[PDB]
Amino acid sequence: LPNIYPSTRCKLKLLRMERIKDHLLLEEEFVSNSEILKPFEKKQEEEKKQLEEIRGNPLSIGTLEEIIDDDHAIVTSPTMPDYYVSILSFVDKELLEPGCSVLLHHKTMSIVGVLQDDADPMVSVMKMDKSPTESYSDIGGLESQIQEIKESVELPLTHPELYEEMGIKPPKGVILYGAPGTGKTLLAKAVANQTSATFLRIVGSELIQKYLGDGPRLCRQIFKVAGENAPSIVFIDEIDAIGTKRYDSNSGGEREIQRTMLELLNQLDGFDDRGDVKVIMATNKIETLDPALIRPGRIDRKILFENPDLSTKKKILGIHTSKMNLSEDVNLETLVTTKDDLSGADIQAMCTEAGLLALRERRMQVTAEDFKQAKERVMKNKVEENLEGLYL
Amino acid sequence: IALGEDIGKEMSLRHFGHLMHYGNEHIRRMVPLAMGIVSVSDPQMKVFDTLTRFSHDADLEVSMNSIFAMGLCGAGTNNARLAQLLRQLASYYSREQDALFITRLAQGLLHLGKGTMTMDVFNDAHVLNKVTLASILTTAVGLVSPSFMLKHHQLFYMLNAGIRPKFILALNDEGEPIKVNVRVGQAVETVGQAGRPKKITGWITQSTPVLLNHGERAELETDEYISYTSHIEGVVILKKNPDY
Amino acid sequence: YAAKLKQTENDLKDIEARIKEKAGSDTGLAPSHLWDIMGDRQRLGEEHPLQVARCTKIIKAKYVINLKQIAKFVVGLGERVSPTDIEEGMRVGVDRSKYNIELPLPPRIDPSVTMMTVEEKPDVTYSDVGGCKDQIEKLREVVELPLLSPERFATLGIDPPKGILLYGPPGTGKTLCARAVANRTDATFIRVIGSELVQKYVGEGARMVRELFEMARTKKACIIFFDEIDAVGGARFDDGAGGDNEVQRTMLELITQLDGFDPRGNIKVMFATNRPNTLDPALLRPGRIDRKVEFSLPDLEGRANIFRIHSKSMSVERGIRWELISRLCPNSTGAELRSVCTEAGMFAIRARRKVATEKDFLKAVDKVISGYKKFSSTSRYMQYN
Amino acid sequence: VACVPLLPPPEDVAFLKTAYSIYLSQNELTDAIALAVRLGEEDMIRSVFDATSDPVMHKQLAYILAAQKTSFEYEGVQDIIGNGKLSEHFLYLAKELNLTGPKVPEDIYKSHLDNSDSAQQNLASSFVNGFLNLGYCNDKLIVDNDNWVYKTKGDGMTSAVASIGSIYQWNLDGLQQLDKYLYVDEPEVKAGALLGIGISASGVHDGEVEPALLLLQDYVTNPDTKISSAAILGLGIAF
Amino acid sequence: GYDRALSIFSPDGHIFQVEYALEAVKRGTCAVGVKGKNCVVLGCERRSTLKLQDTRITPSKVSKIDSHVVLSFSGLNADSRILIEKARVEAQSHRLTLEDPVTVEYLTRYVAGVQQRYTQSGGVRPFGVSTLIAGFDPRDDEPKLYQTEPSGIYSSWSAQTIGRNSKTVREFLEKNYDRKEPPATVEECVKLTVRSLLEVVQTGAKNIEITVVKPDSDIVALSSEEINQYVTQIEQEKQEQ
Ligand SMILES: Nc1ncnc2c1ncn2[C@@H]1O[C@H](COP(=O)(O)OP(=O)(O)OP(=O)(O)O)[C@@H](O)[C@H]1O
Ligand SMILES: Nc1ncnc2c1ncn2[C@@H]1O[C@H](COP(=O)(O)OP(=O)(O)OP(=O)(O)O)[C@@H](O)[C@H]1O
Ligand SMILES: [Mg+2]
Ligand SMILES: [Mg+2]
Repeated sequence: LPNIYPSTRCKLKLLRMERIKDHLLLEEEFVSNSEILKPFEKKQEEEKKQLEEIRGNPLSIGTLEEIIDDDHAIVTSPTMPDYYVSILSFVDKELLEPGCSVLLHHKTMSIVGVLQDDADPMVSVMKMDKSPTESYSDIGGLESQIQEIKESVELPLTHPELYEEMGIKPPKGVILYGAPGTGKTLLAKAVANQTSATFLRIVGSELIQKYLGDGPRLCRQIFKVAGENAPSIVFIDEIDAIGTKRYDSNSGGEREIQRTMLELLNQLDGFDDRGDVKVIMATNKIETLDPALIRPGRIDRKILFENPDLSTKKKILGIHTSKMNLSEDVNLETLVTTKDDLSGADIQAMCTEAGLLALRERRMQVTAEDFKQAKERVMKNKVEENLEGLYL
Repeated sequence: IALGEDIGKEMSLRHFGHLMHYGNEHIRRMVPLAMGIVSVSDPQMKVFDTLTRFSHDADLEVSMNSIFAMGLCGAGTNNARLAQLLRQLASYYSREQDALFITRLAQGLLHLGKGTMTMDVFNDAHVLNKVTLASILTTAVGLVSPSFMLKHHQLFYMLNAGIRPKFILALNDEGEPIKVNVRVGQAVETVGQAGRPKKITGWITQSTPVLLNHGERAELETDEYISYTSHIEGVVILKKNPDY
Repeated sequence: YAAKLKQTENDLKDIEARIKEKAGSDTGLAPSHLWDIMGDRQRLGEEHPLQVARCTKIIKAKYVINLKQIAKFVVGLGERVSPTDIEEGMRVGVDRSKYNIELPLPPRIDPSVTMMTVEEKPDVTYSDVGGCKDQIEKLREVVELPLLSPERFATLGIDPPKGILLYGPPGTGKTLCARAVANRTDATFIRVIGSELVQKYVGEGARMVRELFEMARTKKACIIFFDEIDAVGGARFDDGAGGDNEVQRTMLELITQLDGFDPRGNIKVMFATNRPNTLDPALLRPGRIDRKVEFSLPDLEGRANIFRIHSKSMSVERGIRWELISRLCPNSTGAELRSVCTEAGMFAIRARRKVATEKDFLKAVDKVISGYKKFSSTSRYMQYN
Repeated sequence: VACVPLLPPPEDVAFLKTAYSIYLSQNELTDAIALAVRLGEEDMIRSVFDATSDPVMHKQLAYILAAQKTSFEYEGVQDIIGNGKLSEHFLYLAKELNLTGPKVPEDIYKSHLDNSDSAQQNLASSFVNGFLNLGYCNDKLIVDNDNWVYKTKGDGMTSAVASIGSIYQWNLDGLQQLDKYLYVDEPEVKAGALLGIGISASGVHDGEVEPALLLLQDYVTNPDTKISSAAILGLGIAF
Repeated sequence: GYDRALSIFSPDGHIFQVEYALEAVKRGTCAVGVKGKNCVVLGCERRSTLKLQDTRITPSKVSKIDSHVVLSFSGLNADSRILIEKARVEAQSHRLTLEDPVTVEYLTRYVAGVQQRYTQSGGVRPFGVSTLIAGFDPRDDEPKLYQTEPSGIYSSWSAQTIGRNSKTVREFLEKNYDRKEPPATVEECVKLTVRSLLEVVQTGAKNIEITVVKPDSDIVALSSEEINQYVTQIEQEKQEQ
């Protein structure tokens, strides 16, 4: 069924669903007449009866292993001795991918259907199923970075006309390197908000597995799942985790991490020539990354993130305190807009702390004293810096 | 008849599907053409997949009709996806030279005029280009027996009668093109909305002449350069409004 | 008028449900038909269930069959197979009841070794690769020429080299020059990523390589593209703790398969790596690797050819100075030139211009080569080479 | 205006006329010309024209109805309604979009990337080339290769020359190039050139004397079935 | 003792230590200098991260090498004053050896030479500083402004800026300064230098320090009460136009 315009009541709207019913009844009449003309003894719904009786019951479940001499196959059920099952006509010979789940017949054990996986026991967590929240309005400033990320990841998907006319393949990947707590994750949430593509997030820690084998296995599975659900906006985050840390649970140690990184650097570029799989990584330490990953042709536009300036600080204060039960005594102009160094995370942290403190007193309105107390609270809970002493 | 309101278009898609389900072999080799004429110059996603399904089917004439329906469906849009499908079919239907010839004709029609011209039957404001529909019907009437036009291929130039450019051109008052920002996005109807809602969704701030595909309108981003014609398609003339 | 709207909306669902019910996840296609009810004819023949089992010692005739885990029967033939068609190691379609050798089957191959066989020939050609004329010539003379025209090698009575390295800095064209070979060849092009040969359980990489080489030998002419062999390429070394000895085991199994107590059998193999330094000298030894290509950073003429190849498309303004652009980009791998072309195309889009000019290309090349210089790969990996 | 397609007739004409009356009283002729074209009443289009005193609106309505390919006769405007400025507009488009560089039919095929009767393949290539460089007035496959026509055999020679007229569509310049192939004694070549003559001026109508009609009318009465067929086909295409 | 080479030619041709010192300079405070007909002005900013830094004993960002030539730096402050000490002792030695007050060109050549030697000698990392040298030669009224890079390359600039966000100040000077028509007054030079600074400093009138160099052994340091005086009319003329 199609969509319906307009939203409100209108005679033309009634005409539209009148056309809908007219065409629907006309399809129904055509199908009825066609069926009645057909020889029911081999037509109508007797095909369902024949399919059910030939299929037999119950249909067992096994695993396909080969398609040699089509109309023949070697299934391998977990308990059966790997029969030489023949392939029937009802099954579609295009979904019989070696390694699928076929439906053997109970007694004669002839394939009478392919059971699609449709499980996604782990991907369901990965697959973005509900847009997080924040749109691009919630990001204060950062206009250049937003423009770059848009023209790299959004425009190729929503508006390919500019790129195909211009004759350039879109920039493959983007890495968001910058100082910690500066919106590198927020911008990913924003691009996930407005999207017509699947958004499979992954964090670099999860690629540091425990067993030797399941280091490249996970990456291969992730990129295969991204490929089949094209297009994909895979968001490998904390990509520096593979380099540092050196987890004890990792059995291989450094070597297994190296193999996993090699598999990643292949799957990003590949001999396989994957389709529309955009890659967006973000990290705090761009330094400790093997330059194979960040090489052009794998991730082209390396967007730099920088701590906000005074105007950006005041814009962040305005956007974050927009949903405030603020008393007039609070002055946003001198609130945190002090030029004594802040970050994109501090401005929200002090707001959260002040809101919690106001909740503690059960004051539904926010006082300037509470905002100042949360300001100093955030200031003390801050590892200041180290390299400034060189230039101090 | 269904080639009017797009709701009739979408219903006719299912109509042709059902008829293809229960149809005799003479009517089998037109359901592709039925999709093509109905969905010309707008390569919608749900149109060409069933056409691809029927392209690998038997009744070689059905396959020829399916690929020609692709060609009509992708008329001038330069759709790389449908171009890849057509190239794949060229690889497959290479033994039968007639299929190869009609495949190459569909390839040529796919990228007609390098993408600056289309077979669109009905333009903005739903005017009817009777010449374009006449040409399409002329090329589709007798191709239930495609061997006829394989013999007499001179009628394949009939598309040149209903062919037209598809572009914007901000002509100055004197009669010369002038650069101006043109807002291009997906068309939306103004029926139930109140006030002054926008007629464009997903705007692109594009400059002077662009190529708006089937399903997009145009509107002047700049406050100045007042267009005498409200419907910004085809040739457009502008005047300098003194404001700003 | 909503009194009309109510049943107007109701009819939609009612009629669609009626149509779905009247017309009637796991099947083929009823509209395609092809699911004829003649399957009873191919169904009454209860010979379709055939136990699979690997044959064994051929008792001079009686056959010993080793049904996976049901039994270890000793069985005769089934009159449908010639007595000389069964040999030890073959898989037999043993009959279910009153077991018999009915149908020999192809040797068991691991599924995970099956999808590593490209049937989707990639979209590149030898025209794409530029600035590597001599290297592409050597790659041709090793891989393509022996299969295309083997008569000359018979006239000279020589064996063309079987095995070729593709060392070089990253993003130089190695994978590109293998994809071009895959497109322009007529033989099977089994691809192997280095990390795929690292399984979990001990000794599984050796089985991986053995089954892969058996599959390759099954075909008349095959090309193997062992890639990122840096993964399974560790030089033999001892540290007391037996570090990553499984990868070493897989590597020695590969080395034995390439040249052991049995000839290879027309299995021309292409390797590719970005750090050839860490390869065991046994692999570098000729016999398993004959020619060692040197994909390196292109020169000025190479840069001009790269720009021409990657700018065959694009609405470039006529009169652009490609020589000047190539000169103002020293020691940059071809991937960086491709990125320069992409960014030059992009900068025109942001300014809404439909044609990118020289002033745009200069800005793009400055931004890419100079701005993105700290994140460059061609300066560390050059030392490894 | 959206009521017309769905609303049951004959009230559709009443809706069109009422909307036309609304638009005329408000001097918004931009939509009014479109509703007039929907109705098809020529006197109604004339009344739209008499409601305008500014020449620029006359030119713009002329452009709209020329895009609609409707032959409404008006003095001082006949060039625009005759689609005579379409060729210059299209060559300006080609210059601005940098699409002047012609594309080979092989470039469309890309058979070089996908690879390990000659007459029919030449016919297909000619059709592809004619569709590609339509209106750009420049090509390298056929314009510079006269022996190219001879590769096609039988009816293929006709479409070969017709591709030149297709490339020179909307341009009266192409008549010179098509003229030379008219002198070839082969009836198929004459028919192909004569058919391409109409396409070279298809949808183009000067106010006084169409050259395509003058050159075309002589060959209609030719006893050859092929030549007369091409003549009538070109007459239908041009007008 | 330490003989190991620290500056090694990279496979792409650059020296990694020198090009790292370029970035080390890129993180320093912005310092800008312009010259008029007979006046050269060295403008500089200060760090605003920490407060409660007095003015009297705080080391001046612009250090006096001699009575006629002054130096300003950017980048690592630790290493720069070593170059200052070496330049001062070399200037005194030049006075002893040639009986002539030092010239801007010779001092800049010496500074470039010592930075080059440290890029050459083994066991020593290159300086992480970039210096600006301004002053007047003896018996000459022409202001000379010189920039010295850690790589050892020195050049004359009619107006140059170094440090963080130096690109913005460079492009600003590229359009609000004319090389062929320099400002004719000390006030105009100071106004241009100040207006250049607010493009980056974005408040911080307290920690904006400006040194004005004049011929005939005249070097002055404008105090805050004059810098804010200039800032007053500069911000007055900014928003209203
Ligand atoms: N410009 C901004 N506008 C709005 N919110 C911002 C901005 N910059 C930072 N924030 C806020 O900072 C919070 C914490 O920062 P965020 O998680 O985005 O940083 P990150 O650097 O990506 O993270 P991490 O360093 O932990 O990987 C976010 O929840 C976001 O709301
Ligand atoms: N000579 C060349 N001709 C054409 N394109 C080239 C050339 N050299 C490099 N390129 C471009 O750069 C890339 C070639 O490198 P590719 O992506 O195949 O990776 P690689 O060199 O195998 O990488 P790694 O060594 O990290 O595995 C392609 O995207 C290609 O377009
Ligand atoms: Mg983060
Ligand atoms: Mg590679």
